[PDB]
Amino acid sequence: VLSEGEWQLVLHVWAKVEADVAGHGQDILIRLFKSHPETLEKFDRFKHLKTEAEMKASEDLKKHGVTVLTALGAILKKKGHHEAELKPLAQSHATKHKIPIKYLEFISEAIIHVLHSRHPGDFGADAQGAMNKALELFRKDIAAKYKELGYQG
Ligand code: HEM
Repeated sequence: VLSEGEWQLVLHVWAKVEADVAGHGQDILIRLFKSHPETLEKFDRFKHLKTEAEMKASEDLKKHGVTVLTALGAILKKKGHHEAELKPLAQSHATKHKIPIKYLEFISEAIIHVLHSRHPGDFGADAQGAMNKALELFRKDIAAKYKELGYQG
């Protein structure tokens, strides 16, 4: 459970992300795909992309980055009270998209790295630890739904 002070650190940096949702979404998905190429293979929509320049030039990838970060921002702003938001996301990601929890760990690393690059003054160690806790809570709660449905592993 995050404290109020931890949530304030999380949402303070997230308010900075929302100034350029699309650029953050690009940087995060590209980092994910470069650092963990198995993740790109899960996207029929993107797996034709073979270089970082092609990824950066894809408007559709930019659009999807906004989709992803909008969903995450709505979860973070619930401060843990996010059951309604996680139900459909866990269902689609477990049963339709077939995304292991481990890949949610990978995107969480990518998010933290990009926030550190873009917002160092609002993403010191205290905020890094708080965002790591928020993303762990996200994964814990999604993992419980995966387990219900027979997909935790
Ligand atoms: C912060 C974590 C993530 C969030 C908030 C998120 C959010 C979303 C949302 C809102 C959608 C569209 C609605 C839906 O299908 O549920 C979507 C689609 C999808 N996501 Fe995620 N996602 C996350 C992580 C991942 C990861 C790590 C992968 C793959 C490694 C992945 C793969 C997919 C795929 C394949 C689709 C469908 C894309 C398409 O063909 O249109 N997601 N995601």
